[PDB]
Amino acid sequence: STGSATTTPIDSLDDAYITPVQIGTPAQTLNLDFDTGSSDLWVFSSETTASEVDGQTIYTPSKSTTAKLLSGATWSISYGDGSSSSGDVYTDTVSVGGLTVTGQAVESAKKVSSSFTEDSTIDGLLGLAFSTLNTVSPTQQKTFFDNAKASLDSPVFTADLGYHAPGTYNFGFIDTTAYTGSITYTAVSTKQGFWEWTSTGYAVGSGTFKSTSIDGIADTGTTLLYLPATVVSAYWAQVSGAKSSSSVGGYVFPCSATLPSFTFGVGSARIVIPGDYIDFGPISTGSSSCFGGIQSSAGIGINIFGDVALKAAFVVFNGATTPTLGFASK
Repeated sequence: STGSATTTPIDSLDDAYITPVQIGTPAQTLNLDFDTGSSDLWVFSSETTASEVDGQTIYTPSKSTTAKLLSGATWSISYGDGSSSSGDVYTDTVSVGGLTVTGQAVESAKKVSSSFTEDSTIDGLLGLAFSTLNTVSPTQQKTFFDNAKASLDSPVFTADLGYHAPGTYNFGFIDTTAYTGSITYTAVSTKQGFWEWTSTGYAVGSGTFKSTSIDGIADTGTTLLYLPATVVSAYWAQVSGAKSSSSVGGYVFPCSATLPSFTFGVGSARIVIPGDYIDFGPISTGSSSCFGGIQSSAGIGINIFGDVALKAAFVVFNGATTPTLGFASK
């Protein structure tokens, strides 16, 4: 089997991407944030605290003929940005882009933190990291991908995120028309439950490539590119007037600037992030200070190749017995 679904930016800044997901019978379509940095499929639901729902589409398991309470199971998750959610668990039929899994754990939110409530466009998350991170207790549950894997033509999914435009998540096949040149594959460590890999270095604008190992995670659920402070300082030093602002919470730059590109290494290959991808616009409406899309990972504890980096590439998440990551230009 295979599946193919379009993923769409939630706003003009590509803060996140939503992908329609069919849950239950008859289908209830929710727009989920596919997140390769976590491993829970959770949804706004008929059980969600009413005051914590503000425009989201909800899953109502009582209206699904295939829903079954997973008795005794609870979940609770906290994300790197400080947001969180928790609740109980049903199993139900879940389909993404024509690919159907029966018996998928669908985690129903009883509580969500304010950042979720305030984002009316995201109806939940679909985790695509390794199932060892799944938070369901006392019986850990598998991700949608893990459940689908054995039925897929090839044990892979791909992320092809657009810049200010829709893109695609494919399951079970590599669309050889969706990228240019070759795909370069690189080793993954699953020791922390993430798609963790080592970049071979970086360049700023037209500058020389610095060969240096940068361990980080491929994370579709994180907006920005978080790298070591040395790397990030070298980037922003090439933008006149750019500075790190403790008050704002990172590097800002004059909105009048033209941003240089940023290149990262994948083995001997190079992925170029255009400067425009690094612009996240005014810090507040009408401000001439703009927020940078490359930020320091210091105090996160991990480097994160988020959407800013991934949307510059066609990315293969290879879930074969020995997992790997592939990157191509597009």
